[PDB]
Amino acid sequence: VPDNPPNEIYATAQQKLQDGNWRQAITQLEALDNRYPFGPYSQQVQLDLIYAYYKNADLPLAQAAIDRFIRLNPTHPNIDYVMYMRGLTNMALDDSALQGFFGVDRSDRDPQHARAAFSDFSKLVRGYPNSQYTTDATKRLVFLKDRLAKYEYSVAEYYTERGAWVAVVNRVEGMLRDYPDTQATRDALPLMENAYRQMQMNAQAEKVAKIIAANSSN
Amino acid sequence: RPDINQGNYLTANDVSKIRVGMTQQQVAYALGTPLMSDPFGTNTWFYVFRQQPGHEGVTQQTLTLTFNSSGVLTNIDNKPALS
Amino acid sequence: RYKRQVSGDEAYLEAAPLAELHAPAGMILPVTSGDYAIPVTNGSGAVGKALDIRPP
Amino acid sequence: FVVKDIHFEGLQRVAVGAALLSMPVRTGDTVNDEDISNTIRALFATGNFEDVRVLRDGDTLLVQVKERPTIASITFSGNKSVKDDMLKQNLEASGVRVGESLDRTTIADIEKGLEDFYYSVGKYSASVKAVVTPLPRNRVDLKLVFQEGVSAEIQQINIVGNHAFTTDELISHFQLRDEVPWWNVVGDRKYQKQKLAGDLETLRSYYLDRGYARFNIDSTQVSLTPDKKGIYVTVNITEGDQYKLSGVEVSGNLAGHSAEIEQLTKIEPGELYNGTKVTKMEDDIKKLLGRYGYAYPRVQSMPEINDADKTVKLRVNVDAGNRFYVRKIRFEGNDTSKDAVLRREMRQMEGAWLGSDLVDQGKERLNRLGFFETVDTDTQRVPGSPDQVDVVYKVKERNTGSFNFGIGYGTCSGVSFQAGVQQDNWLGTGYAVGINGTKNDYQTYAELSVTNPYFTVDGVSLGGRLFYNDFQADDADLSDYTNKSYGTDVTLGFPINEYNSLRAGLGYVHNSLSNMQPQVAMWRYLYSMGEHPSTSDQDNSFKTDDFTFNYGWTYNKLDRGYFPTDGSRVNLTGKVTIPGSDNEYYKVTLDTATYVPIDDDHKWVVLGRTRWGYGDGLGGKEMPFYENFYAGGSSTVRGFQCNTIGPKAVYFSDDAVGGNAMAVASLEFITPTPFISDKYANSVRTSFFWDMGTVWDTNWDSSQYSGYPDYSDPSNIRMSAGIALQWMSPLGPLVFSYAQPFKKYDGDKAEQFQFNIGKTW
Amino acid sequence: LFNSEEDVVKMSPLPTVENQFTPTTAWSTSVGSGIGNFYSNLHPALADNVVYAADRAGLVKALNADDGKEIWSVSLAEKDGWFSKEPALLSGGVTVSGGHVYIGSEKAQVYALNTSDGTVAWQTKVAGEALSRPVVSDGLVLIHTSNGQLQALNEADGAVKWTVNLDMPSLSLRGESAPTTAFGAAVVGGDNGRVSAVLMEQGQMIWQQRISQATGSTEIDRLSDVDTTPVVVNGVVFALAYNGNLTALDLRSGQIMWKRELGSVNDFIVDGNRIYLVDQNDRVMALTIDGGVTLWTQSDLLHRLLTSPVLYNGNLVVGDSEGYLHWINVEDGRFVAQQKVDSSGFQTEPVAADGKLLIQAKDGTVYSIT
Repeated sequence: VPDNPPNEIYATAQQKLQDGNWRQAITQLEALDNRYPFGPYSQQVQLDLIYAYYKNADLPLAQAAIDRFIRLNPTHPNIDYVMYMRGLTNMALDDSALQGFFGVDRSDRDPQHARAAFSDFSKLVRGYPNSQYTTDATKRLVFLKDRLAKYEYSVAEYYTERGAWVAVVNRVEGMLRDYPDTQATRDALPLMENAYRQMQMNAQAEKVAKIIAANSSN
Repeated sequence: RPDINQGNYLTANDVSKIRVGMTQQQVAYALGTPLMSDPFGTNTWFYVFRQQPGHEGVTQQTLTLTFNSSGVLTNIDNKPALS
Repeated sequence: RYKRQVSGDEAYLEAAPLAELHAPAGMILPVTSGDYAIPVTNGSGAVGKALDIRPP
Repeated sequence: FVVKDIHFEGLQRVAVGAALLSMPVRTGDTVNDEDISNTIRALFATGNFEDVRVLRDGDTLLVQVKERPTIASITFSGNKSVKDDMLKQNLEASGVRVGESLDRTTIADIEKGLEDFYYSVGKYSASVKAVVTPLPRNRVDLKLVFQEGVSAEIQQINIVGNHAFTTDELISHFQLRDEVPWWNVVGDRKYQKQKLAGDLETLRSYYLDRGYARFNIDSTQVSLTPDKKGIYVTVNITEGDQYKLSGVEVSGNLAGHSAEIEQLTKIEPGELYNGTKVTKMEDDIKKLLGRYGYAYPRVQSMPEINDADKTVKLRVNVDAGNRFYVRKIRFEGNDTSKDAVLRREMRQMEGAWLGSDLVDQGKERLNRLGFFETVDTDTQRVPGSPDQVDVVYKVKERNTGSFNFGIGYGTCSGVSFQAGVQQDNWLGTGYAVGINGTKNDYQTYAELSVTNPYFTVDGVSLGGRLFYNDFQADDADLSDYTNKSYGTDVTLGFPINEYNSLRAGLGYVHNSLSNMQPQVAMWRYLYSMGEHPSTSDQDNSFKTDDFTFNYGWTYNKLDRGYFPTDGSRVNLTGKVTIPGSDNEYYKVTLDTATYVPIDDDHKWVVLGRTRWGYGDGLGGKEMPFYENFYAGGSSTVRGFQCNTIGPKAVYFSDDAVGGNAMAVASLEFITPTPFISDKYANSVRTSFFWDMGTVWDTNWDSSQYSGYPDYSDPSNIRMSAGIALQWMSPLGPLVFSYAQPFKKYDGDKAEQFQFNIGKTW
Repeated sequence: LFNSEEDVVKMSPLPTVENQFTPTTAWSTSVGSGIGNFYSNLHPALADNVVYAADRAGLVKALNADDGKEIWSVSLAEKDGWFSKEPALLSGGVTVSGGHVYIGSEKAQVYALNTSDGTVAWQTKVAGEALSRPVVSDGLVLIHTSNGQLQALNEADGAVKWTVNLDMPSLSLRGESAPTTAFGAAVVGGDNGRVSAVLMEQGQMIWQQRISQATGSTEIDRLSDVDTTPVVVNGVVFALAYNGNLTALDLRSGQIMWKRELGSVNDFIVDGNRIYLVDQNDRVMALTIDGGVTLWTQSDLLHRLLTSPVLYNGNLVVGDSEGYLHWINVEDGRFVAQQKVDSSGFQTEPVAADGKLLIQAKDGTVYSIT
C-alpha cells in the first residue's frame, strides 16, 4: 500500500467501499489507522472499519473493534448504530456454517450467542426507543426468543426419549416460566402431560389437560 | 447398557422425622430441598425416589406434602410403592 | 466457512407472532420472570433487504 | 504565583488536552516550583516521551519535549521450532505489543525474555537481536533476527543408592529416555521440566508397590554439559526394608454402614504391603458411598510403621458430606455438534444425586468420542439454595475429517496399499461415512460405509456398506479362477454386557466367475447347480445373486490393546442364505485366543489360538467353492506357503483349492528377550510356538476316484514348530518367524522364513 | 532431516603452521572400550616408572614408563552370567600417592587398588555420585561429590571421618572440584559461587567467599554459576568461575583483592609470576601475577572446545575435539607447531610430569609425545 495525504486515501477507501468489494477496503482503512492514527476524521474510519468487518465475515476483529469503540466513545451521537451493529454481529455469528441449506435445522447448537444478542437488543430497544433501527430490532427479538425456546424444547424431547422423567418436568416448568407466549411451549405441554403419568401422579395430569384444552389447537 | 436415577433421595428414616405441624424450612433442613414442585398455584411439594438399574424394572417411594399459605405443614401422603 | 455470507448479508427470516397463553378456571399460570419481555413499540423503520447499514 | 502561559514544543501525535490533563498543572493556575520536577516525573511515567527540557520564569512555562515513537510492525524470522503466534503471545505478555510506544531501552529485556522462552522450550544457546527502522509520523519498524543454535539431549539417567533392584530396569517405565536405537519408536532424547516431576511419581509408585514403605527420595539434580548440549539427570533414593500389612481399622461418620464397609476393607492376614491395593480400596469406598447417594465422600489413609516385626497398621478415615442434586446440565462450546449427541455420553442424569465419579466418567467418554480436541468439566452453585448444583462441560472441537494412507509388504501378499477418506461427523449429527480402498497381489477391495452408532439411545448401532471385490486367484497360489463380485450389507449391533457384542444383518451379493480352469471338485458343484459347460477349453462363465443373513458374537476381555498379557477374545461368525437365491449354504467360523500369565510381573505368558470352521450346502446343491477355507501362511500355521494345506485339484497335480472344514490349534510361549539390554526390552516380544492345522473336504467321494489320495479323512494333521519375533519399527509393525515343518504329507510346500512389514495387508 | 533443520552455531578452522619441531607419537597403546561420549575427568596418572589409565567400563591397565606394554590388567565389573555384564562406571579421577591408586565411580564407590598385583584394598560408599579428582592430604582421601558433601576417608580401612554439607542450586554446570592443601587448610570450590576453606582434621568451616558476579534471574547469570579448581601460591589463593570474576583471596580472610571479568570451566597454571588460563570461548590469554593486565590475547581457536594447558618444556600444550595438539610459546603467544594425533578428540586433561607428556583420547587410546 502506497502513502498519500490522508484525504485522498480516505477517498479511494470510500471508492473501494462503493463498488461492493471489501477485501481491498479493509487494507486501506488499516492504513488510515496506521499512518495517521489520530487524524481529524478517525470516527468515520472506525465505523467504516466495523462495517467492512461485518460485510466481509471477519467477526472476531469486528467484536474487538466494537468493544474498543464502546470503550473509547461512551456518548457518541450515533451510539444506536454501533449497538445495532453488535446485535447483528452476535446474531449472524449463530449460524457460522453451511447447514441451513442442506436440510438440517440448526436449533440444537450452542445457544449462548442468541442470549448475547437478546441482551444487546434489549438494551437497544429499551434505551433509544425512537431511533431508525427499532422496528427491525423487535423482529429480530421475536425471532430470537423462538430460536432460544426451541433449544429447551429439543432437550426436553431427548429426556423424554431417555426416560429421565424428573428432568422433563423441571425443564417444561422452566419453559412455562420464562417463555410463556411462544410456539414451542404449546407444542411441549403434551411432553409434560405424558411425563406426569409415568410417575403415577394423577393429581396434575388433569391440570395439564385443562391448560391444554382451554387453549386453541395451535 | 443403561443406568439411571431420578428425583430426590429418601432414607426410610427421614420419613420418620417430619411431624404434622412442622414449620417451614425444617423439612428443607432434614429431607433437603424439593427437586420438583407444583407451580400452578397450590403450595405443595413432591418427593420422588425413582431408580431402575440393569433391566430390573422401576421402583419408587412417591411422597407428597401439602402445605398452608402460612407455612405450617398440613397433610402428608406416603406411597410406599407404585401401583 | 465461506458460507457465513448467507447470514452475513441481509437475508430475511421471519417467523410466527407471539400469543399470550390462556388460563383455565380454578388455577393460575406460573409467575413469569420478565427477563425475556418484548416491549411494545411504535414507528416504522425499514425491514430486511430494505435497510441501510452504511454509517453516516 | 501563577504562570501566564505554558509553551509546549514537540507534541505531535499526543493531544495538547492529553498532555494538559495528564499533568496536574493546567494553563494558568496557582503554581509552585514543583512543575520542573513534575515535568521530569510526569512525562516519563506515561511512557510516551523521550526527553524533557524545561524552564520557568514569571512569564512562560516553556517545555521542549519530543515524543517516543509508536510501533508499526512486530516482525520475526528464523524461528525454527517456535512459530510466530505464540511468539506474539510472549511479546504481548512481555509488555510491548502493537499500538504501544517504545522507549529505546528495554530491547535487551525483550531479548532476555526470548532467551527465557527458549530456555522453556529447551534450546539454550540462542541469541536474538532487535533492529530499529525509523519512519515518519513517529513510527518504528521492529525486526527480530534470530540465531537459535542447538537443541539439548539427555545423556544418561542415573540412579544411585538402589540395592534390591537394578539401574537398567527402572528406566524402562520412565517417560524420559537416554538411548534410543534405529529400530524402535520408544520415544525421544528431548528434555522437559515437568516430565521429571511426573516421572518421580512413577518411580515412587514402583517402589511403593513391592513392600517398601519407608522409601523416601532425598534429592534430585539436573546438570548440563559445558557445550550446552548434554543434560545429566541424577536422583537419589534411600531404600528401606520390606514390610507387611497386619490389620485395618475404620472411623468416621459412617452413616450406619459398619457391616457394609467392613466387607471391603477386610483382607487376608500376612501379605506384602502394596500401594495399589490401598488406593483401589480407597476409591472403592468412595464409589460405594457415591452409589448409596452421597455426593462428596472424603477418605484418608495413613500408615503406621512397626519395624519391630516388619508390620504396618493402616488407618482409614471416611468423611461423608451432605448430598447434592443436579438441577441443570449445560453444554457451552459445541459450535457444530447437535446437543443430542453430547448428552448420551453423560452417566449423570439431570435431576438426580451427584455422583462425584460419574462426571469424570462422562468426561472420559467425551474424550473417547474422538471428535473433540479438549474438554473441561466444572461445578457451580445456584445462589440462594444450599444444595443445588449445576454442571458445565466446555468443549473445544477439532477438524473431524481425515485422509489416511498406508503401505505394507508381506511374503504372500506382495505390496499392499490402503487408502481412503474417513469422516466421523457428517454435518455434525453422529453419522460416520467413509470410502476405503485396499489393493494387494490378488484381492482388490473398494468399499463405502455409512453408519450411525446410536440407532436408539441404548447403544444400538446400525451400518450400511456397498462393496466391490476383485479376486485373481492365480496370484494367491490356487487353481485359477477370476471372481468379480459386488454387493450391499445392512447390519445392526448392540452390546449386552459391555464385553459381549452381538450383531445381525442382511445382505445382497452378486458374484461373477470367469476365466475358470476346469477340474473335478469345481465341476461337481457346477453339475449340482445344473449349468454344466464343456470340459475342453478355459472359457466359461457363471453368474449368481444371493440374499444372505449374517450373525455374530464377540467376546473381548483383554488387559491391553497392544501386547496383551491376560484374558480372552472369542469371535463367532455365521452366515446362512435365505430361500430366494441360487446357492443355498450355511457357514460357521470360530476364533478363540487366550492369554494366561504364570509369573507375577506378567512377563511369561502362555498363548493359545483355536480356529474352527464348517460349512455346507442345502437341498442337494453343494456349497460353492469361492467361500472355501484356506489355512496356512503367517496367520494360522507358519512355515508352509500361503493357503496351501488340504485337498489337491485334479486336472483333466500339486496345487491347492481349499475345502469346507478347517481346524487349527496353535500354542505359543512368550519369553523375555535374552540379548537386548533391559532399558527397552519390553517393546520386543519373543515367542516359541507349536502349531497344528488341518483342512479336509466332506463331499469328496473316494470310490469314484480311488487312484488318488483320500480327502474325506481328517487324519493327515499338519504339524510345525517355530520361533517368532514381534516389535514396532519406524516403518510400522514388524513380525518375523522361522518355522520348520516336521510332520507334513505329500503335496505341500515349505517356506522357512516368513515376515510382515508394515500394515497387516 | 535433522541436519537441515537444526542450524550450526559457530566454528573456526585450523590455522597454518611452520613446524620448527616434529611430534612423534611413541606410545600408541589402547586400553579397551574408551570413556565414550561422556564428559568426565578421567585422565591418566604417572607414578614411579609406571603409568595408569582407566576405561569407564571397569578396566584399569598398568604400563611402562618408556615402552608401552602391560604389567597387570584388572577388570572391576560385576559379571553374573553368560547373558549379562553390568558396567561399573569408573568416572572419577586417577591418582596415586602411597602405592595404591584411588578410582572414583558413578555408583558411589571409591576403589583403592595396590601397585604390584591389582586387588581391592577397601571399598566404601559416599553420599552420591563422586565425579572429582581424589587428592591426598596427610592421609585423608578428600572426595568431593555431586551432592555437596565434601567427604573424607582414611587410608588403611576406608572409613568416613567427617562430612561437610554444602549448598546446591537447581541447574549446575558440572558442580565438582578438587580440594587444595595449605598447612592443613583445605580450600575447595563449591557449586553455587561459594569458595570455601575448611580445616583438615574435623570439618570446621573457617570462612566462605563469593567471587562470581550474579546479575540474572537465576536462569541467565545463574543459568550456570560454578567454579572448577583452586590452586595456591604464597599466601594468596586464586580461583576461577564460570561467567564471573577471576579474583585473588587471602588465606585467613578471603578479601576480594583484584578481579578480571572472565570465565572458564578448566584448569590453569601459576608457574612463575604469570597465569595462563583458557576462556569458555577458548581465548588462550596470559595474565600477570597480581595486576591481571593482559600480556597477550592470541585467540584463533574460538569455539573448538579446548581442554587444558600444561607446561611441557617451556611451552603450553592444549587439546581439541579433532585430535590436534596446538603447541604455543610463552613470550608472544604465537603458535609453534601442529600435529595430527587421533580422529577422536580430547575432553581429558593432558598430564605432564617427570619430563613426560601423555594424554588419553576419547576412544581409550593413550599417547605420549617427545
